[PDB]
Amino acid sequence: EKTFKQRRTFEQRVEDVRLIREQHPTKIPVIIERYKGEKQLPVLDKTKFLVPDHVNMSELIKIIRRRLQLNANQAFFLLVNGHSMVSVSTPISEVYESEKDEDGFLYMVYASQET
Amino acid sequence: EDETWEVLE
Repeated sequence: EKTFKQRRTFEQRVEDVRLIREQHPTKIPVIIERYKGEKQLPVLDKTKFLVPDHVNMSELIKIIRRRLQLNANQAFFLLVNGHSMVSVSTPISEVYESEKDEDGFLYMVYASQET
Repeated sequence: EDETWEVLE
């Protein structure tokens, strides 16, 4: 199936970010998708997410692991620009400004093997 | 098509 960037045009994505940030100024707009070809981890039902500004990557990883109903022992990586974040205590509002895409979304992919 | 958002907290 097509990725989010392939299902929505660039100009549609830009406009959506502008409008959703007006409506929810304390939330960060995040696209979360399963890594291409990943089979151990399941698919999320939705693609577009709103994350409160204060949530850090450690907390977000916990949230997503719970949403996927993962076992505590199994590997899981949340990749922002193809790599795991090591500064897991910084709030996502700060991650957003450094790592957002050209379209204004913050893109994440999750995988089960070597980040 | 699905334009909705899920809130993560």
